[PDB]
Amino acid sequence: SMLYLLDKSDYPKVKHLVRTKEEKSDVPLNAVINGTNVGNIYVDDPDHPKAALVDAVGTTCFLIGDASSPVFGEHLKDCIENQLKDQCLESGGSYFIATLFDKEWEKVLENAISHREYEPDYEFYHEFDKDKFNKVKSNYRSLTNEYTIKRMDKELIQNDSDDTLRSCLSDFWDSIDDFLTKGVGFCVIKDEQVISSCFTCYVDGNNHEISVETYDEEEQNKGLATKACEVYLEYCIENGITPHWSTFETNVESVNLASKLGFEYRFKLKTYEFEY
Ligand SMILES: CC(=O)SCCNC(=O)CCNC(=O)[C@H](O)C(C)(C)COP(=O)(O)OP(=O)(O)OC[C@H]1O[C@@H](n2cnc3c(N)ncnc32)[C@H](O)[C@@H]1OP(=O)(O)O
Ligand SMILES: [Cl-]
Repeated sequence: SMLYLLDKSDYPKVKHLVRTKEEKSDVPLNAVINGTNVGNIYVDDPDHPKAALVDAVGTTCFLIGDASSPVFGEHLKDCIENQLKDQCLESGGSYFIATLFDKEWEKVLENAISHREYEPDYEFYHEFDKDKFNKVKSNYRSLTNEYTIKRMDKELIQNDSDDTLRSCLSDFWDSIDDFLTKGVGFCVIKDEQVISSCFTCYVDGNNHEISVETYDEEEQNKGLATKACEVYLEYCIENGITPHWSTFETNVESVNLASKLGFEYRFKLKTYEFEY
């Protein structure tokens, strides 16, 4: 009769739905299932899930498991338009995003979101090539004197005159302490303000998903995100972390930056997005 919100203590019951290589390598999906990062899980049957909506609220939901699930066919719309919607909007969000592994889920999701003026896209997935990065980074533009690099610590996050960073981190991490213990991040600073950041938004074991941004529109295209990422990726290499970059096909600034940093294209997944 409805999709059921799953308690975190039962998340292990959906692990068996993570089966293909693309599913297994998807850091946000696994980070939410592991309980490590912020998200919600909805299932057909809380005792023995056969299909799940895994909402990595900072980035996308995923539909996994059996696309023929009758309850998903009749009540996926109800879950989107009330339970997902209300928690998104109350938390300052505006959008629904879904990412699919399996063509069979497309018609199921399309019937559920049909009246929405949704935008189809694809999410690009990569593999980081450390040797390429180490070769090509010598060509990156050096920072001029007004710009410096700082590792994200509690002082930086709590004293950003804009709560920009704190707000972004809250999409992914239940606390700043959890981010600082389990993740890492670096910023470009100018006039004592955070201009760019590169940080871990999800963790699955030694796999870290990247979030990058240059917040000051007028400072883009100067090499700032590149340098925040370069320091981040060096940290990852030094500490045995595999970084992951996934981005919408239409976000060509991000697609091109990923290629510049030594991320190599591997596969793409269909996405759907609308504004509530
Ligand atoms: C993995 C993820 O985080 S996915 C989400 C990515 N982040 C966002 O979408 C947030 C909004 N966008 C941004 O903040 C910025 O556009 C960013 C972070 C993608 C890039 O920040 P910038 O500070 O402008 O990047 P930076 O100047 O260091 O690098 C430019 C590189 O990025 C790509 N790029 C940047 N702008 C463009 C553009 N108009 N067109 C094409 N490629 C571009 C190019 O590879 C360019 O290479 P170059 O240095 O050889 O010219
Ligand atoms: Cl597979």
